[PDB]
Amino acid sequence: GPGKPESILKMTKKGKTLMMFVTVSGNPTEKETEEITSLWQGSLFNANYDVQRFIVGSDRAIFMLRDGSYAWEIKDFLVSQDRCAEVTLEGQMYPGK
Repeated sequence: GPGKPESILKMTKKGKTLMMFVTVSGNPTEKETEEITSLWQGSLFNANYDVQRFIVGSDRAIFMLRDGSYAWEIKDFLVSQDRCAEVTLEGQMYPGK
């Protein structure tokens, strides 16, 4: 919600491609993976954002964000929906962990 790191996206700006690796563990298998990957990255493209989102493993998902203006709202959805496990942003020292 309000604790989304606005600092990094507005300070970097110019549409910096930030890849985000998400660990997801409501299901300690690929079930949360599948749930999240298909529903989210399906809607991640359905809401026409310019991103690449991947099935990267059992209890591992990604949303590779590009426009520099939408990732941490998505982060809020994650931990409201994947049960709530782990978000890892790309870059050095994220002030919103």
